[PDB]
Amino acid sequence: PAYHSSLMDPDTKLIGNMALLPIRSQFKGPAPRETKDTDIVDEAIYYFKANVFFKNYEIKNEADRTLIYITLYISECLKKLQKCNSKSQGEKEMYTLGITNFPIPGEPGFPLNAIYAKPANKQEDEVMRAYLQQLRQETGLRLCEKVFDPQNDKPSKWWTCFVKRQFMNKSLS
Amino acid sequence: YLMKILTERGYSFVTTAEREIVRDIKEKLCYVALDFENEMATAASSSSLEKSYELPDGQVITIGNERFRCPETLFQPSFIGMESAGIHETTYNSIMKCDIDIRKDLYANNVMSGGTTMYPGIADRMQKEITALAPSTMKIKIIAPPERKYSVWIGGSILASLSTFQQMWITKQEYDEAGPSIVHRKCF
Amino acid sequence: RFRKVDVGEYDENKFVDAGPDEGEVDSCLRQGNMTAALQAALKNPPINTKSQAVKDRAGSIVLKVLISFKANDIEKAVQSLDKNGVDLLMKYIYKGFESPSDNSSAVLLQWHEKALAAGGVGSIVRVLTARKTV
Amino acid sequence: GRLPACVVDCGTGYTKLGYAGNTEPQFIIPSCIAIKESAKVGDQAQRRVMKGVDDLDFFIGDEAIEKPTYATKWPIRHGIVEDWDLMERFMEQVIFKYLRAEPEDHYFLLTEPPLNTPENREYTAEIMFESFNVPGLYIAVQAVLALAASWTSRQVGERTLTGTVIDSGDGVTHVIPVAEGYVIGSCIKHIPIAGRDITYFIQQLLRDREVGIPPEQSLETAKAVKERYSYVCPDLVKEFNKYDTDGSKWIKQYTGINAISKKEFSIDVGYERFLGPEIFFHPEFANPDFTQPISEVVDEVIQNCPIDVRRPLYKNIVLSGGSTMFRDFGRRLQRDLKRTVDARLKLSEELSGGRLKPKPIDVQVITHHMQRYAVWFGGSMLASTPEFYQVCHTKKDYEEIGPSICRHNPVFGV
Amino acid sequence: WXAXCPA
Amino acid sequence: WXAXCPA
Amino acid sequence: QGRKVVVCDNGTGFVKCGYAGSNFPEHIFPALVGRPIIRSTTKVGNIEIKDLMVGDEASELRSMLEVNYPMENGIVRNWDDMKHLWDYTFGPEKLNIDTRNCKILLTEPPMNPTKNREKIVEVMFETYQFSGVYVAIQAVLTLYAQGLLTGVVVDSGDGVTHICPVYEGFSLPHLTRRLDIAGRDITRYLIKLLLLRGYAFNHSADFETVRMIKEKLCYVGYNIEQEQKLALETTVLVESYTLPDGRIIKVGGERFEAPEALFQPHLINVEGVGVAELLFNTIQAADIDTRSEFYKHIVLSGGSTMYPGLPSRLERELKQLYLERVLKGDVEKLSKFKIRIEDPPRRKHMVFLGGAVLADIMKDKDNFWMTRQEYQEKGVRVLEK
Ligand SMILES: Nc1ncnc2c1ncn2[C@@H]1O[C@H](COP(=O)(O)OP(=O)(O)O)[C@@H](O)[C@H]1O
Ligand SMILES: Nc1ncnc2c1ncn2[C@@H]1O[C@H](COP(=O)(O)OP(=O)(O)O)[C@@H](O)[C@H]1O
Ligand SMILES: [Mg+2]
Ligand SMILES: [Mg+2]
Repeated sequence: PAYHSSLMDPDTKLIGNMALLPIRSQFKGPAPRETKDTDIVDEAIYYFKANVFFKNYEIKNEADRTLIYITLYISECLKKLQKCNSKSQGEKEMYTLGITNFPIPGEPGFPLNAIYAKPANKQEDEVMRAYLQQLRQETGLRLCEKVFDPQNDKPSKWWTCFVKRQFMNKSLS
Repeated sequence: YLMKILTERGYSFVTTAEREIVRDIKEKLCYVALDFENEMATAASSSSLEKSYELPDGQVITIGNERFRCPETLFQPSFIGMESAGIHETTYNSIMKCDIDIRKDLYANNVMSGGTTMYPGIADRMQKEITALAPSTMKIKIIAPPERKYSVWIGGSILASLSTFQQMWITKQEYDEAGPSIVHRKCF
Repeated sequence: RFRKVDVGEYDENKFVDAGPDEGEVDSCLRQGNMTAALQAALKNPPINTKSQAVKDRAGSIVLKVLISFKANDIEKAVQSLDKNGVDLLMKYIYKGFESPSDNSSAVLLQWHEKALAAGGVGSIVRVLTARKTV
Repeated sequence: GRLPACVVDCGTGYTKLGYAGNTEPQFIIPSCIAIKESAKVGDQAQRRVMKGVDDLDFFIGDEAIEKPTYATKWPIRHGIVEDWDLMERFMEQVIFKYLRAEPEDHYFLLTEPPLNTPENREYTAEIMFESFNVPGLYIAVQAVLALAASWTSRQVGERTLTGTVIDSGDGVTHVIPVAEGYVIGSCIKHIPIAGRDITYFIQQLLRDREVGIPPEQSLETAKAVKERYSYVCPDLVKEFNKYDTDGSKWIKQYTGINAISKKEFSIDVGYERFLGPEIFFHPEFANPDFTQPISEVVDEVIQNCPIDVRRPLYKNIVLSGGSTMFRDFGRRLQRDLKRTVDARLKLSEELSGGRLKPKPIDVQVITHHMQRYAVWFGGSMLASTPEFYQVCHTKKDYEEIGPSICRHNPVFGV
Repeated sequence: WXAXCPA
Repeated sequence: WXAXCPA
Repeated sequence: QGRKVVVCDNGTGFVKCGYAGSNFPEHIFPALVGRPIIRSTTKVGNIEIKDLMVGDEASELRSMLEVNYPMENGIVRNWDDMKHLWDYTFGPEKLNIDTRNCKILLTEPPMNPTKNREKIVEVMFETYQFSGVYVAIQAVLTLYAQGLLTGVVVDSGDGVTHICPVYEGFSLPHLTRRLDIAGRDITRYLIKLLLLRGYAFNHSADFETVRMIKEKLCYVGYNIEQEQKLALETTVLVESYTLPDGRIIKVGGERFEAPEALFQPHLINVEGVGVAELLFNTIQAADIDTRSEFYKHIVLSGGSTMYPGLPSRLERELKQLYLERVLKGDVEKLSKFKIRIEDPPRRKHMVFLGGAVLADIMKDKDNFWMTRQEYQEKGVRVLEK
């Protein structure tokens, strides 16, 4: 709520309802490359340590939806990564989690589906599919580089303690 | 009336504390207008008449036409809805009811007192109105001492200091024997 | 200091809206014909009279007549009466019932029980809803 | 040689105790009360009905914690009390064992939260007048006692009645302004979050972020808050990344002692060093119903009272109460209030132009001793005043009118 | 309102 | 006043 | 012109719209605005929602909305919010009217700053480009629904109360006064009190929740002493209401003292004198020939006056004032004094009736409105009064 989204210029495009904010990633998708390290995922990770505590979130701008979705997916990523053993194993788990079929907005199985829009045309469906897949892959690559530490090669308790603190009291599952 | 108009401007005051505040505001930032219509027109060009006052809380209030509007109620009682006449009209009627010969003396001498007549320019407006109403063949003079607030007290002190007045007092013995009605006959 | 005073001085009508004797009762008592004593006691009720004297006289006489009875002929005394007489009776017993002291409880309770056995709840209803000061 | 009266400040947390005309509350004990209850099943038609003298077979105070065969059952819960029989038992135990004061020849002053319903006060006064037969009684809100105690901070001789107090509590912290002795009735708000639910959140987070503690000795572990272990934080995310970056020097360690097997157990200290105390300005973390800060509540309550009193009130905010002991609390509150009030002044000036410049509103927070207890000294001065002996409700007043004499409240009137 | 009361 | 005007 | 006119009362709490010559309003909706919000406590999205939603839909779906009020006391706070509300009501699903060839009637509250009127008229002339508009006072809009040329109005509603006595038709501006009491405030107070009872409430949506509870349970008394003694000596007046979530709450004493603030503004930190006392003072301050006529004819207008028992309390208070401040307790002369409060059954909406009847006969002649042409000139405004 108080710590809402930022870095959203009006020139940013959209896909039905979401804001197609560029994300820098070595992978491929319908997104451009931004030279600056700052992006949606960086801010989401930066603010996730506090967004969970709050119990409300006003969607001041469209990027708020992106922040909500990324944090919601990060919750599941942390839940699945708590049982990790090796950095390679964690990367493998995150990759196989990114290449999945999760409830797309506008379809059943998706929380707070009322806020999000329901795509109608065919092309926007796969556009959103690819965008969300790219976001998931980037989030997985970003978590693996800080969740683990050079010593003990295990998920830090500090980063998995929030496993039970499901955002808005519920997760994708 | 000042509270009512301050409401029309956008500032609200109801309780007695704000009554004292508005009383101070009027005491500090009010004056009379020689010509009402000309002042209203100049207010239409509101770039040199508005003034600001600092409230106890720090809020600043800008007052424009209200400075010269409320005092005009004295000359125009119809603003409040009273079916009467202004001070100029009442004084003219009172002087006319007097004998013809003493009218000249009354015109030549016009003493004013009280805390409601300290507005700058009031004397000039009264003089202009009286001369306009009165025939334009004699001279009308307005005397406005700068200490009219305490004129009554000064007069009372001087009267008490008078030797001849030391016997006009009313004592307990005569009051008790006669009764409360004595004061009625004492100089009306 | 306003609402303090009542304003209930309205005009709409807030519903603005033959005594007994003693010698005959005494003669019946001394003669022993208790039924005649009770009948005389119930006769000439103060249905239309505004004075505490007749009210207290009727209450005292009916109480004294009732007290002297025994718990064998009460049923016979009640039976030899009309329904309106039973209602007037029950009203008299209720009126004298408030009278405390002098052990004027048990006999009144038995009389009330017999009246209920005969008069029924209708007597209770009539006594309760009778603005008539009897 | 008149006997002094008795001063008591009952409440949900540590109950203050002592006599009037003294500079230190001699006895400060929790509200924990023992009882010889066990496992009956018929517990809703005979709660206890202890046979013989077993009814009084219960301890009290700090000695009641270390009795592992009874039940530690707190009677109070943020002012409101469900069953007051335990309260009466505690009151008799204290007056006799600890105070040793005869009620029939002493005067008792009691303190209750402002939100206490009239029924509770009426019935407790009835209980007192019936059992203890106290000649006089008086109940008042604790804000004025705190204001009186605040004079000791500086310039006692300089009379200063205006101000406002935001007191803490085990289950309640309230806001009450004072305007030259007379408080405002409608400008009072009750905050449910207090210094207890904070510890609940601390222990809830700790039970997952760390292991190595026993279930029994949890609260003693959760009481790192009462230690130097919590600092407030002008910014939240900044310190979050500070910890997540270094995470070496800012982390502290715990070296508590087990109370059963006498085996040392240790756990590190993490984000809870600031989150707990920060919950005061972000109550939404614990209580979802009350999503409302404190400083803005202070400004709102100070902005709902006459103009002539708004100015001096901001100048006098008293730091009194246990939950307010957190460091840098005053700085945060002062800065936030100054920011909001300056913004309001600028907005007011923007609409009406002018080359003037109003003198800036001054907001100052005062730090002093007496923060842990600011009600006891107020009660002592209450008792020392002769007028107290005259205002106190008398026996005959309760004799036939009833216990309604104690029903007077500062936020009621017809 | 602007001065006095909120509105 | 008593009749006419308040005072 | 199109011979089409729509009458609206863009008040504070509720907004009513309708066409002229209509017995009852066609559409009634409240002034609710709120951006979408997700509460982590409970509940998630079920049906469709939009970024900005207002109207009746808010009254049903406030659970997931940050409901806020744009206007209070009849004064402008949020220009954009009112613009959005006007766009919504003027859209093709609420009114569906052609701005360029339509006329409207506005009823602004008496004794309000001219800035609000200037802003609203300028907005209507520029953003929507209405050919002509008008502004009227509640006095005509009320007294004109039953054929009364003289009376005193005690119009009370969301915001502030107001009074506008009229004798033989001609206005009496110097005998109108304003007080800071209304339904919203009675609400803030039902709230401090149920809080005491021990319930925690917010200021986002539960403010609308307590509306129904106040509508059903809340009532005003005849004598404060008798009712208070009854409350403290008995518990039959206890009643409850089923909350949307199924929760049950008890309210037996707080439901009675909330309306008492109207006659005792002291309860809510206001140096008021009371509605009845204010009316008596206003009547007395006037001339003499008008006092009796004002007392004989009096109206109780506004939806906030629909409380059960208000007429009895008012008449009793007025009689007490007449007894104490005039007759000094002489009850004998008090019998002949007569009062007949005018309480039409349609007290929920009477201003709309007045506007409709006005437009019925004041439509053919074009010399009544502020026509669009005059706007383009300077030295303008204050066209009529
Ligand atoms: N130095 C401290 N640091 C942190 N918390 C403290 C400190 N002292 C007291 N507290 C907290 O404040 C609470 C007691 O405040 P208090 O008002 O005296 O209880 P009560 O409401 O019964 O008077 C305790 O629960 C405690 O957790
Ligand atoms: N039955 C009622 N009981 C109490 N208050 C009511 C009732 N009906 C309306 N109100 C109050 O009156 C207020 C608005 O009344 P209303 O006069 O119709 O507004 P408007 O002046 O814009 O037409 C509402 O905010 C509401 O609080
Ligand atoms: Mg406390
Ligand atoms: Mg209306």
